[PDB]
Amino acid sequence: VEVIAYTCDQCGYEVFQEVNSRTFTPLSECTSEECSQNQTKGQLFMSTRASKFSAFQECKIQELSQQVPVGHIPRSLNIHVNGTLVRSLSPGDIVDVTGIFLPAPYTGFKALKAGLLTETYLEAQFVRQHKKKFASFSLTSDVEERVMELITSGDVYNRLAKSIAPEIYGNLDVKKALLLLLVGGVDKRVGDGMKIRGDINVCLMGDPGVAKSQLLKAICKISPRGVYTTGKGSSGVGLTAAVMKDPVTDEMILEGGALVLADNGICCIDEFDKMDESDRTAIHEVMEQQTISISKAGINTTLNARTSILAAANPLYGRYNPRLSPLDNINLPAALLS
Amino acid sequence: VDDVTGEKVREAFEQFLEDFSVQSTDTGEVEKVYRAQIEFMKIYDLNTIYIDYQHLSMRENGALAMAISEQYYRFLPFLQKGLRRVVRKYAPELLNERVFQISFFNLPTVHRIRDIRSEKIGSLLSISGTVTRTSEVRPELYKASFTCDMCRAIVDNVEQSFKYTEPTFCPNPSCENRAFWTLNVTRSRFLDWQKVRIQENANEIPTGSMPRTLDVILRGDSVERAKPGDRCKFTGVEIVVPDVTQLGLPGVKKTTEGLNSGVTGLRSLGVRDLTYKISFLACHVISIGDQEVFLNSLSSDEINELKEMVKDEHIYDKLVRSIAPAVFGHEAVKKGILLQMLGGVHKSTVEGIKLRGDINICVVGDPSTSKSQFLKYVVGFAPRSVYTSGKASSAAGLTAAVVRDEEGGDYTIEAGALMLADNGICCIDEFDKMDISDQVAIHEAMEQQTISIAKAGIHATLNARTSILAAANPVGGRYNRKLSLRGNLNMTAPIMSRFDLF
Amino acid sequence: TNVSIQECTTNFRNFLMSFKYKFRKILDERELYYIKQLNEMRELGTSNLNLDARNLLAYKQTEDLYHQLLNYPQEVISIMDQTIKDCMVSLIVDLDEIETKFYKVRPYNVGSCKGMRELNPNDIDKLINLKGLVLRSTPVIPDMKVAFFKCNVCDHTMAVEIDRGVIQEPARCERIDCNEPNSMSLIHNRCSFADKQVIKLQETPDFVPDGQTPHSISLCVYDELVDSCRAGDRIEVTGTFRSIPIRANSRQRVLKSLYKTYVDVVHVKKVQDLAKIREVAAREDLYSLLARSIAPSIYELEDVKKGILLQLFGGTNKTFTKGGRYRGDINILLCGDPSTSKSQILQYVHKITPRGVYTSGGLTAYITRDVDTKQLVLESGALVLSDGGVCCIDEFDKMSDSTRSVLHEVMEQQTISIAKAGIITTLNARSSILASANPIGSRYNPNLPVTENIDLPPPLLSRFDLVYLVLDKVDEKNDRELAKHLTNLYLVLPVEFLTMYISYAKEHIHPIITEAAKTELVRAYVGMRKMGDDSRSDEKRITATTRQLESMIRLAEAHAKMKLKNVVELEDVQEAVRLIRSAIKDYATDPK
Amino acid sequence: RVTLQEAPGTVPPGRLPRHREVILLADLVDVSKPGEEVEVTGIYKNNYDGNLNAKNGFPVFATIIEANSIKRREGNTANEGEEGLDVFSWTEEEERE
DNA sequence: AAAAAAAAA
Ligand SMILES: Nc1ncnc2c1ncn2[C@@H]1O[C@H](COP(=O)(O)OP(=O)(O)OP(=O)(O)O)[C@@H](O)[C@H]1O
Ligand SMILES: Nc1ncnc2c1ncn2[C@@H]1O[C@H](COP(=O)(O)OP(=O)(O)O)[C@@H](O)[C@H]1O
Ligand SMILES: Nc1ncnc2c1ncn2[C@@H]1O[C@H](COP(=O)(O)OP(=O)(O)O)[C@@H](O)[C@H]1O
Ligand SMILES: [Mg+2]
Ligand SMILES: [Zn+2]
Ligand SMILES: [Zn+2]
Ligand SMILES: [Zn+2]
Repeated sequence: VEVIAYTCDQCGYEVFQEVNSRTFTPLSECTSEECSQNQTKGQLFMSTRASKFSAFQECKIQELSQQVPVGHIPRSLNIHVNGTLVRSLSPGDIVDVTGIFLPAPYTGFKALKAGLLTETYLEAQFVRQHKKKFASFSLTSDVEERVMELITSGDVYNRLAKSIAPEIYGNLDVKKALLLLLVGGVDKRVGDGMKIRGDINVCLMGDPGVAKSQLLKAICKISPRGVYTTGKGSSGVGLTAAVMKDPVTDEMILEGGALVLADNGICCIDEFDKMDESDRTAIHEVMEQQTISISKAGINTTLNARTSILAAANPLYGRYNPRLSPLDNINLPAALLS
Repeated sequence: VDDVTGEKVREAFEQFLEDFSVQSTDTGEVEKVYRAQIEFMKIYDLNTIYIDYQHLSMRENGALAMAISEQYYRFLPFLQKGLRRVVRKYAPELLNERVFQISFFNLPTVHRIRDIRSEKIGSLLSISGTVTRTSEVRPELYKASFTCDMCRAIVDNVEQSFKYTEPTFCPNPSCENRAFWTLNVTRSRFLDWQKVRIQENANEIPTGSMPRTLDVILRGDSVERAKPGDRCKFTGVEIVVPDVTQLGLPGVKKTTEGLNSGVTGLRSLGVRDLTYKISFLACHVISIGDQEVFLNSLSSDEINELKEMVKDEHIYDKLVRSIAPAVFGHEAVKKGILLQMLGGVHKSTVEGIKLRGDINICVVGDPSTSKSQFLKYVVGFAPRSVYTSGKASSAAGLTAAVVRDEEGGDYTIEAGALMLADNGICCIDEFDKMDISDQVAIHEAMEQQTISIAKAGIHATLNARTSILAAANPVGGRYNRKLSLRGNLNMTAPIMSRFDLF
Repeated sequence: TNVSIQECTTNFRNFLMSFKYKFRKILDERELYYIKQLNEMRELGTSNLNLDARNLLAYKQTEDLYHQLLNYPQEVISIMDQTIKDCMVSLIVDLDEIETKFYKVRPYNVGSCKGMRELNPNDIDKLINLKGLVLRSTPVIPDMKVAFFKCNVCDHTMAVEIDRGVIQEPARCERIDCNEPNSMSLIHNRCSFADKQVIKLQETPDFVPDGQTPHSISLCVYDELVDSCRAGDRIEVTGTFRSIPIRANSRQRVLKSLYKTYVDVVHVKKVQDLAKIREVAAREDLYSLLARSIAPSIYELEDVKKGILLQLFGGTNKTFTKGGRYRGDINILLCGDPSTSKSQILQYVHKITPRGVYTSGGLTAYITRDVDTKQLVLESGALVLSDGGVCCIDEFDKMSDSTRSVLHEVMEQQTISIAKAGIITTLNARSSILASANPIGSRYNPNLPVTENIDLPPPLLSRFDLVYLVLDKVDEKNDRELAKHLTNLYLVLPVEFLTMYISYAKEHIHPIITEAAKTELVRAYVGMRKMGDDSRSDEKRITATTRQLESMIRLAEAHAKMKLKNVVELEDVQEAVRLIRSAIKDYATDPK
Repeated sequence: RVTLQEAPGTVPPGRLPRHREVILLADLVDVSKPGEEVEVTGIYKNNYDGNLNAKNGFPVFATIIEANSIKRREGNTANEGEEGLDVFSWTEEEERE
């Protein structure tokens, strides 16, 4: 609210009120002349149509890891935005906001303490989104001449494989496989509705000290949809969404069975033999674009998982052996391997 | 103001109470069923009366039956007055002044929980569901008596409501009730009160949605009549309960979204809003799921059939033939089961030593020779019997177990099948794959008829007076005639001595 | 405003009596709806009107009423309902059924569907359309409409109307004979109430392209809209927008500067055939076509398809008193290497069957602690939910150990009991089981018998009705045929007709066996008994068990259940014995 | 004051116990011990409570038991030979015998 | 939210 209006029950003018504080109090009696008479004429009521409103949104901003002095924990800062600038920023980007730094009373908490201590917040005025733009490959002349240059370049896939990770030496087959993975296989169904998935599921086997993790980091960085996960370490990454018990009201917003950006994503995992039974069962649920249908409280908001699987792991002995090779494999069930 | 409609319905009520005059059978010319009921209350000192809705239905058609059913709360005191009038007309000494209660039964239809709507508030109704929780039988204030402290006058018969209400005036002319009153506990009259919870059955509920829950309040003689887990049918009147917290009280004062139907503008509420919630009031509950004492239950068939069975000469020859007619063959198993079902005498020594008075029977055979049929038949015939598998999925297993909430002060025990089978027959199937804990608890539960436990600060000695019947399969599948019982079975020697027949 | 009161009513009445959808037909460029619908209401007795905006938009005078409806919903709807109340009497010229009923409209398709991600404050008190998924419902909330007071001193009652929820309490009884101010007391249970219900709604997942989280918008319904939606339902609604202040502290009169938003709706939408049956039922080769219709893409595997269809048909159930109930369910197990597409058949049967739950390797009832509300609720499991249907189990080998015994309880008795938290009760399941299993290792070696490879208890396997084995072995011809068939797919099927036919067979048809088939059954039992011994006294394995007898009787009865017959014939018993002995003939180990 | 549950040997199987509150006046302090099954003879009385009325929405009253005699009944279930609060107490004549 | 003790698998 910016200006709050009350209807006066046909008693002439409708009394208005203006409040700028975060706490608001209503009226009880009005200054209408017949209402100002020695007996009341109708109880004043708040009218939603006549009053004026304004969009409100609040966020917080974190310090960058570069600017934090050693041995310290990054701090936060609330920010308020009103007007047409609403919805001009999204979580997970680097920005530089310009605005007014204003105090906010601590009396909202209502503890009768902090006689002079008060909270502070910033009011947004102008923002530069900064960072980078994916642009959804929007067609433009410059990139048209760029793809003309690529066409004139002739055979391209070997060059692209050479250009991914020059830091790691050789290993052309894995780079070619990654390039073929980045495009995707046959998709968009067949006749009668039989399911076919265009994502390719490739697993990398090797001993420690081969820089398969480095190549995985490179492909994750270069792919906008790449995500890296691992066995535990963080709990809100598998079999659960990121909105669990998040809101201040503890509204318990939840989708049920879902993964991290499982739709058209590139899941990358190191130590694919490490994770517990829960994440392994999650992968067994995601096999072949299968939807995630794990329910806990009557929810069935299944996430349409269609993702490529990138798995890097080693045999638990950490080295290859001259004996039968399936004895090493991945120390994982053969159904997943097939 | 004289509510003549209430007076008229009360007059009709007492009329068909006094002169219903229905006939039951040919020999029953005139019964006067309610007069006989009043005679029963005379000779047994009862307080509740039972009225069939169908017997009420044909009296004045819908001019009386519907008039009572729809506005039940409106006309309840008039019916109470009529009942008191007729009782004190026919039995004044019965009044020695007492809370008479009326329970209507046999309603035409029953409603589901999902069909409960606000337009039926104050109307007689019948509902059904699964009871999942009860509460302690707490006394309830019904008619309070008060003393005006500064003048010690007596004001009584103060009807109560959903809050504890004090009087508002003092009849003494010199006094003007400026001070409040002191409740006279020994002069007030209390009544029983118990709150139960019900939910929709698995039959009605569609899809994977959550069941709908309702709260039912009992009163009077219908306490402890709905045990948890039982599917029951309730008959009563729809009511609504507000939030007493917003209401004035001597004491100190999904959900976060609000948007409740709040009402404000009263004197006592001040600036507070009043909300409401649907609750059900019940008055009738039913469930759909010494030799001289026996001789006292006298009837023509009771005398004739029992005398014929006693005076016969080939009862035993016939008796074993009447056990489990479905199964084919196995005469000795039938005789053994009959002998188990009769049971043995239980005696105690002069110094407190107990002697076991039960028969334990085991059945061994190769697969598919109709061994589970006897178990199922004895479960379906013997009262207080329980069917159980040898391997139990629950932590209780066979005897008992202790469960406690994580950082919770429960420290309670859960009852195993042997505990539930008290004074009955326990029918365990597939005896072979029991585990060590049960395998060593059983031969204490069998011979000594008790179970003792001491874990995590709680100790108890539970009663396990049971008659066990078990089945098993020989090791290797088929009984090898070359070897003996010990060679084929994998049971321990002490367990075999426990059993009485094989 | 004071404009729509006078002329809009007359204009819309004129276009009510003069509308024809030929105008909409011409606009489309590929009849009196209102009067015929009102006459249908008159002959039906209901009170309900549907009203599309596009047809309302097709007329030039009405589009002004369209825009005024957008701006002022409540007044337009009220005057429209009053107009229809008058129109009933204007058209009938029994006047008795009209004075009891009211009239309401259900406008829809006013505008394009908008999402929770774009809701400006400029759209307050305007009509919008929403699509979403229902998350949770609430019990009916009584709403105050009429107060009932009583002068306790003189026992005099009066009825007081309310408005906007706020009630003006009378400070004195109207009876001047007593005229006391403080003698007025409210009666809670003698008033009149309305049934309000709050619905929680979430946005459809199609509005979130970049892995963000969905948002939830509260909903409100009245009267006929109560309980019209349940959990997981996909609906579209039409209603106005609203805002409301927050009380914050209930002790004071302070109000927050932010208003909660909620939507009040008036509209919801979701997202003699027996003659045709007997025409099909008279066809001679209906069995083969019906068996092959279930799995259109699966190549060969005819016998397993026949068995699955027959078990979908199901046997009979009887509960004679002196002997007890007999099982009517059929349970089948599938085994083979993970190269058979055996999960596709599971999905096929799951979606074809009327009732059924598809799970994996918890399945039964357990007491749960309710999440949003701090209460205790009893919840039933997957097996209980499949009463009368087919319960589908996948990955049966990794079944743990605690749950398996539960199955050992649910097949032999078909009644599961629970004793926890003071609750002792028994629940009915009466469900059919169809499961799939995988051998241990990369392949199923034919030399080893079945028991070792599957790793299942011998009794649990023994108590199944049937068992099917699939062995994919490398040959030129079969591999060529599969390659051709799969490539052709890569480059005669009925409809839900199947479902209603199955229902009719289940509940109208109760066939019985005749005396003639008894001789054949006894002969078959003897025949499989005679094979079980040979010219040596080695006491060969007893392969002819009574489980085989129940298998053939149930299968023969289920065959007679198919084709809508009433008494069995020989063909049923030969089919049953051949079907069982085909599986038995493939049950042999490396010896013999 | 102490909390009194139901003895597991007399509760119906599979059900839940019931709790009451017992008040011990002078000369009865520390007579009872935790975990020990007892039998108390006392007086039944009722008193008003505010929160209890608030939660149930009906005029319900709390109940307590003030003890007047306590008899320990742990282990020795044989209680027919003689009467009294204790069976291990002797009179002067029994000492003489 | 995080540490530490107990019964059952
Ligand atoms: N062929 C290579 N070219 C360049 N650097 C390499 C190569 N192989 C390994 N490295 C070095 O290995 C390091 C990263 O490899 P890393 O040990 O993470 O591989 P990994 O096989 O995934 O092992 P682990 O599971 O133990 O982490 C880097 O320091 C990188 O320089
Ligand atoms: N009257 C009867 N005579 C012989 N056998 C029967 C009779 N009725 C049922 N049966 C068979 O006996 C079996 C009983 O199960 P059970 O004896 O426990 O064998 P299993 O241990 O294999 O379940 C049933 O499967 C049924 O086929
Ligand atoms: N005869 C066949 N016709 C069509 N598809 C087949 C056939 N055999 C195998 N497949 C394919 O191979 C896969 C086999 O997987 P499956 O064995 O069902 O996995 P699971 O281990 O879950 O049983 C199927 O997804 C199917 O697409
Ligand atoms: Mg690594
Ligand atoms: Zn006014
Ligand atoms: Zn006084
Ligand atoms: Zn009055």
